[PDB]
Amino acid sequence: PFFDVQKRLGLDLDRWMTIQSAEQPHKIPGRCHAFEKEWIECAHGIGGIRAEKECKIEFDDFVECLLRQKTMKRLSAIKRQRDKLIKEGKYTPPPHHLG
Amino acid sequence: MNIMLTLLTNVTLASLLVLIAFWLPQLNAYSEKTSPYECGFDPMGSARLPFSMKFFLVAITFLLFDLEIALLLPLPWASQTNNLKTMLTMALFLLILLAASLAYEWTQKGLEWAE
Amino acid sequence: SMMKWNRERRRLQIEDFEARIALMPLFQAEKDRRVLQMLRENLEEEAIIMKDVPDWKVGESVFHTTRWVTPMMGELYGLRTNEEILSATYGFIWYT
Amino acid sequence: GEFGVYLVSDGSSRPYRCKIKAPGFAHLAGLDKMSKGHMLADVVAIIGTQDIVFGEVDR
Amino acid sequence: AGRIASFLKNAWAKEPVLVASFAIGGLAIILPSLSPYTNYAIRINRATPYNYPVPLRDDGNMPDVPSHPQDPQGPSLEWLKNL
Amino acid sequence: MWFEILPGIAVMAACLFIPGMATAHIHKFTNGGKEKRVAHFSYQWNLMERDRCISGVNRYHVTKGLENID
Amino acid sequence: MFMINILSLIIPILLAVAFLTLVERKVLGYMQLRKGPNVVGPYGLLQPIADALKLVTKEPLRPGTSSISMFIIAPILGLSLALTMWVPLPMPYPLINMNLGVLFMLAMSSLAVYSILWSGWASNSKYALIGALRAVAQTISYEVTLAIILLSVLLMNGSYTLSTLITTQEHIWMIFTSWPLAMMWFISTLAETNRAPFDLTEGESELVSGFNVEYAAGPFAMFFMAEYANIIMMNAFTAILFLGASHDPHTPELYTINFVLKTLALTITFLWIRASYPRFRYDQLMHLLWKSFLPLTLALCMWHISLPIMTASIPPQS
Amino acid sequence: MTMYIAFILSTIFVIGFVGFSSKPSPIYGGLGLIVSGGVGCGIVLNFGGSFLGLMVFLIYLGGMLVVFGYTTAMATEMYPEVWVSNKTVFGAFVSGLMMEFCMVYYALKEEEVEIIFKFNGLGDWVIYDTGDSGFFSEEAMGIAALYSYGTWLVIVTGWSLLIGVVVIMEITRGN
Amino acid sequence: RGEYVVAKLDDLVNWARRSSLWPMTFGLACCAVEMMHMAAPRYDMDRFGVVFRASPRQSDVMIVAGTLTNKMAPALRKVYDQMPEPRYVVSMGSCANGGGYYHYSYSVVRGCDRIVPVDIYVPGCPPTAEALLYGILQLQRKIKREKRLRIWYRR
Amino acid sequence: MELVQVLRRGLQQVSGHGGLRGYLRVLFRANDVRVGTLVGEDKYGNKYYEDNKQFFGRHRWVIYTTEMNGRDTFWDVDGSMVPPEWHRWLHCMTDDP
Amino acid sequence: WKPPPWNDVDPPKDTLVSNLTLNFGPQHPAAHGVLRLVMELSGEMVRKCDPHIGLLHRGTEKLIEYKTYLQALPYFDRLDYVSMMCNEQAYSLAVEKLLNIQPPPRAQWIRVLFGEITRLLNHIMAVTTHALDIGAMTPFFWMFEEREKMFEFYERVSGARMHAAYIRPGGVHQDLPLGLLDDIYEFSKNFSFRIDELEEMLTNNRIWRNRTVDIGVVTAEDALNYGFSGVMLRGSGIQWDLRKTQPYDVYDQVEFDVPIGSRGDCYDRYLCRVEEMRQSLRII
Amino acid sequence: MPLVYMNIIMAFAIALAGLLMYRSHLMSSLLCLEGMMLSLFIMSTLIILNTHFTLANMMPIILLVFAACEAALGLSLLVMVSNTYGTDYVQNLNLLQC
Ligand SMILES: COC1=C(OC)C(=O)C(C/C=C(/C)CC/C=C(/C)CC/C=C(\C)CC/C=C(\C)CC/C=C(/C)CC/C=C(\C)CC/C=C(/C)CC/C=C(\C)CC/C=C(\C)CCC=C(C)C)=C(C)C1=O
Ligand code: SF4
Repeated sequence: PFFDVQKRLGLDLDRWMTIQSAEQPHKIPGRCHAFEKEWIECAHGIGGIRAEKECKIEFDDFVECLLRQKTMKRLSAIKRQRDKLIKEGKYTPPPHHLG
Repeated sequence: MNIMLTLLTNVTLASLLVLIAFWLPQLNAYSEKTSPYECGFDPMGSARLPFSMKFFLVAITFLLFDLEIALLLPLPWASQTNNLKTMLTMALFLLILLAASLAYEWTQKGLEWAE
Repeated sequence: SMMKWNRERRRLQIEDFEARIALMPLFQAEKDRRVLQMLRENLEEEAIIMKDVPDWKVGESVFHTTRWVTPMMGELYGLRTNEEILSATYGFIWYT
Repeated sequence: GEFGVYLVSDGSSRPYRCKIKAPGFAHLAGLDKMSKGHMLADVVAIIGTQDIVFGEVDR
Repeated sequence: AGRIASFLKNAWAKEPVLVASFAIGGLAIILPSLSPYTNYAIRINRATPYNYPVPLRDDGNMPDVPSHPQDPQGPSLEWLKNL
Repeated sequence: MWFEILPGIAVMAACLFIPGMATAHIHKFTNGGKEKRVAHFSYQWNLMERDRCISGVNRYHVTKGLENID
Repeated sequence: MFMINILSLIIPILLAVAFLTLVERKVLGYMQLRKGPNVVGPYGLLQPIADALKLVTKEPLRPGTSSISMFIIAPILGLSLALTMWVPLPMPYPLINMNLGVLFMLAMSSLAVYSILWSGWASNSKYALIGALRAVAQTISYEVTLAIILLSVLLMNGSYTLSTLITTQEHIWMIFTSWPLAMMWFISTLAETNRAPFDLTEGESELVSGFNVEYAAGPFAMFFMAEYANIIMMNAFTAILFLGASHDPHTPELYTINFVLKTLALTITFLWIRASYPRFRYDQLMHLLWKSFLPLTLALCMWHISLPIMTASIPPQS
Repeated sequence: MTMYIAFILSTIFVIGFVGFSSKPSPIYGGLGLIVSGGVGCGIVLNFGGSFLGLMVFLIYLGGMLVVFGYTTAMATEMYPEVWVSNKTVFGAFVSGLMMEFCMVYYALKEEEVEIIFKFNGLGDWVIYDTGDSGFFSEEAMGIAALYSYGTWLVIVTGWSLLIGVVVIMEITRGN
Repeated sequence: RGEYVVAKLDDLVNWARRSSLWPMTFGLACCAVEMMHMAAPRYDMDRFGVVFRASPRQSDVMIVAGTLTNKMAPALRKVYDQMPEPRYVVSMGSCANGGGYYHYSYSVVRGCDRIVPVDIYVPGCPPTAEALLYGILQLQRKIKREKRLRIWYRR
Repeated sequence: MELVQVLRRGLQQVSGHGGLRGYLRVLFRANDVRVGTLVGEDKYGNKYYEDNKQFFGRHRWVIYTTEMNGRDTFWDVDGSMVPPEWHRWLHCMTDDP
Repeated sequence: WKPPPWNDVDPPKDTLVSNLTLNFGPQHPAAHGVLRLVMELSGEMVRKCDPHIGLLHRGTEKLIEYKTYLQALPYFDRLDYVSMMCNEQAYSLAVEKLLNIQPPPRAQWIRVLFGEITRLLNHIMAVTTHALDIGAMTPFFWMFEEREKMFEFYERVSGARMHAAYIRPGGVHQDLPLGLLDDIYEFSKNFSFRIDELEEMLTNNRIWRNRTVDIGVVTAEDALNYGFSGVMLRGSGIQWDLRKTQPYDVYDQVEFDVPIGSRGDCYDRYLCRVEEMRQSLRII
Repeated sequence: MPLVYMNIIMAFAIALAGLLMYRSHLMSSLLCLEGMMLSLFIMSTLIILNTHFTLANMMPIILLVFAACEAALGLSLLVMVSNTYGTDYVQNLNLLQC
């Protein structure tokens, strides 16, 4: 905040929602509670400048958890491979993938 | 699956109804038959000129009213909380405020028609 | 009359939920095996897919962290029958 | 209302002039004076209470 | 006193609707506090389990929590069964 | 004689009766005699899939009792 | 067979909508020292079919000044909503069981006004615009409480699912617990359908026919079903909402017979009210509701939220 | 096919979004918005946000309803516009429908894309997660927390509507 | 034979029309008030299938009942032109059958037919609420006896 | 027992009109199933019924002939098929058939 | 360019008023067929109403010039076609006055008697169609069955339902048929049990009250100056009635009350007409 | 990023193009003003359902409640644009050019 009163008078107005790893109704965890738990206690009171370099290899692991960016890239590459030999007809899926 | 199947079936049946309605009955159009109806005589000529209705003020307030009916809709699930003391206070706030907004809307003319 | 009946319905809901939680450990005990089995079949088959690839290490964790994550459903039902994935994702949401 | 006739007779077997005071004739002239600020639905109501039939007014 | 009672009577005559709304609306705010079941209502909501009562590891010195979901020790809700 | 009103609502009474009759019987017929399952929550939907998988015939409304297990 | 169910929920309703017209003519007539239609077949039972063929073979008038595309969408939009808003109704077992049934009830009920809206605009006339805008004025006052009464009554049901309404009403009728709300809901359901004291939008004596002035043959015939299928469905909504009958788990016949009879009794009262009272004025209608109805809704909704907590009688969510 | 049904529902959201953003006659734009709003309900309904879909549906019908009343009240012309009549809106119309056509083709054809962000077209079904909700709906239970966790949000929101009626009367007072 | 199916479809169409014709709300003078008595519970026109719908866009038979004058004759023909097809006009009462009492005046058109193609003529001054009750039913017989498709199948 | 009285009264209606076939004829063609007394039958075949205990106006009525002067007068009938001599009695112009 | 107004108020724009012009007729069901009301209204409230009449101008007063006095009688019969006997009563009295001839005592009594059931007819028409135009259709039909009965008395004495042409100068055409008066007594017994039935339907109904109370209110002097008569005077408080002030025929020898209103609005006249019903029953 | 997030984001893009690129109707502009709320509402609802952000599930309606407030006061600006200028087209309001 610019003029921090939430800390001063000691009453929470918006901190409860600011993150997805905070306490949720009936303990419904977020999708990436494990990552946001680790990321938050990684760069806490260490410094915003002293955060983007050291709490990095843990941060993108979280940013991947939200968006599955390179994970979906993996599926696209695999599915792209399927199209390029199924038409060529070298391989057939095992019955596990049919029934 | 079922929901859009139900939706598709209904629009289809309606389309056929208007289709046989608008095609079958052996039309005969002669211009004055298609002329606008004006209670027996000719129209003065407009019907797209701005029809200045007098409930404009009550119109927008209805929009504000609906914006807060959406707010007070989660009450059936809100009652199943562990903090009814807080939930009851905040719930009664909305209705008190909604009445208060109407009360100002009422007392300072407002609801009354414009003449 | 409503106030008595509603409390009775509450009594049933705990009774309903108690049967749910008692049965829950078995349901969790089945789910992990199915997802592990599903992940395996994709990865065992992934060796055949990624044999002729110039550079694709089989079974690489997309995340740097070695802790297991909740597996992403997209790769769970990735190459399964198109009907199966369709029911898997939009099943409940379409069920009626 | 006060239906009245003004009969002028020349003395022959037929009338010479017959003016017909229609109670609705004077009434209907007052439609504008009544319906001042009232809405159209009121005008429908004002017509009904006036009890006008147009045979008498159009003569 | 007389003015206040007359104003109520003048209201009740001129308008019966808002006074009825104001009255029953006014009550809806007050008796929730005076009700002796409101503390029971939160207990009922707390009793209903939506998530699993996840077990916890034993290390001794824990008499309160039971070792079996039939043992006498633990939170019991026979109050709600009769209620 | 007000009886003549009744024939009008009489066929109407049957007319509204058909839908509720149809849905109940169609649900009873398709879902193996048993009343159609309700899935208002993921737990019910998760439960329904388990029944379908263990049914073998890929049909939720095929319940196998203790004779299935040993 | 789900498709067979869909027609079994559409065609039987459609004949029910058809015979409401004959029933209303006879009910209105017999409340008038008249006899009602009794020559078209026996007891006038063939009258709806007689009007059915005439309208669909009637010359469907296309007005030149009308915008044609919007002209045809309105009858389609009116009828399509009327049928599809029957599908979540819990006739013993609802055809479409959804956790948010009443919200879907309001959504297409709110979507319904765009029929009279677009048709009123597309007709391109004075009486067309007068009817359409007073239709706004009639319906603008209308959703604000319709949601509140729905919220207040359902707040002790447990959720927005229509199926669980029967479980709540298993012991006593909902009207015993919220009769002040039921009268107010009933007036609004009498009002949302533009019926009896609130029929300004049509206004035969004052708007000739309102929005329906330039609507003939099937385009008219479609407008009649949307109005009348909404009458039956709204009364059926009220019947489940307030007079939920007993439901045997093994014989859905019992609920179906009881539920249908409740809808018939309520729909007759719609004709009962239609015969008796005069017609309001659209300013008084708005003044009646936002000056007298709406204030009572807020306090009554205030009462119906405080009541479950104070009595420890909150309903189960699941 | 219904497998990319969300791909479809997303599109007609924007064709309707384009149609009314081409600035046709005000009520015609009202139709152009509601079709997008109606299909827009479908996309979020597909993802699980049943309550969110119904509320964006419900109040925007109410929102668009009051818009129509004002359009014909003091915002309509004696010669109304159509999407075809005026060439300016016609040019705006045709530009919108080829803008999506050329792009969704490009996104679907390459499935990698670069514009603004990187997009794997693949399938929106993919990112759904293997999760169980138990006997409670997250989309509805989280909103129910507004009255137990968001007291500040309730106060600020509720207050704002109150001036919302104040301003709606303050500026309309007409001296 | 195609004649049989044409005749069967012939009977189906007209029976719908003759049992559902809607007289407009078009009253003029003395001849209109007693026509209300036809709609009154005594004779109950509605029992015979008719309904008194306004809005000539949704009406079949036009009950020209009363003195047809000069100042309104444009209004009537505009109204008649607005009525969809089929449309019938029953000239009701002696005033609309040629001028009635005021046949020789200066602002009355002598006969409703000079403006509109006038169907079956019911006389009376006024015709009794029953006298044209037959007039309406006699038109129902005229609707019964039409050929339409029979001509079309033989055109 | 008034319920079963009106029930059996309706049963005497169906039996009175020559059985079920006659009942269906008068219902489909005459639109009314009340029985009366044959006060006379004209040369053209129109039966004349009459019932003093009746609301004034329904106390006298005619069942029209099935044949009159060649034209088929099954379901299509009119009011002019009343011969004059019976027109007086039918229209309450006299109480003498 | 131009500097902004130094008081910071721009010159008021020229009027852009676009009030609707609507012709309520001559086909509207409430227009009663021949009423061409061109009214200037903004939105849904009227500002000025120009009542174009003439859609029913039969040259009655012109044609009477060419007919003998006896032949001119049916003109008045057709004039106000809901108060037939009262219409001929006006014309007959004028001709008798000019002829200096009085009708026989029996004639004057049935002229008053039939002139009063004529008041029953018109007031039935006025109140019922009022409710019909307002939107209450049911009260329309219930009386119209009863006023159908009164048309029977019309025809039993004259020959035609509406246009009796019965009240002639010098007395009525011919005596009443035997048993006519008894039939009058039977109906008059039943009628008061229906007039209150109408009052039960509307008089205390809140919807009818709001649609009719304090609406279309006309004061005393303006109503008197406007040439008003009948209910327009008695409704606003002016205690005037020709049957009492200047009694024609034998109206003096009949006791009756004249209902006078106080508010003068639409509602007060509705009671004035309904009360005129019952007062007419005393005259009968 | 999937195509659903894509096509929604692109939707707000031409909503801007509709918004600021103007025309001869202020109503149609404010139509696009509440229109671009659709994209942001639908966009926002997609993430927090996807991320199982239970708390942030109230942020859409809170966003959407404030949404029509702009429209609410926007319509009231229109009416006295009409009250004083009769019409709505955005060229007659230029007296403040000076
Ligand atoms: C000025 O002058 C005047 C007159 O005189 C000239 C008069 O006399 C009178 C007196 C007459 C009166 C009757 C008094 C009332 C009249 C007025 C004008 C006063 C004003 C009226 C009102 C305020 C009330 C108006 C009420 C109305 C119109 C009633 C409406 C309701 C009804 C039930 C009646 C109409 C019913 C209809 C049309 C029948 C049903 C409709 C259909 C379309 C038929 C069914 C069709 C289908 C099912 C579709 C086909 C599908 C099928 C068959 C399904 C299978 C096939 C598939 C493919 C699916 C007055 C007042 C007057 O002022
Ligand atoms: S025909 Fe006779 S009753 Fe009919 S309007 Fe003319 S004068 Fe009057």
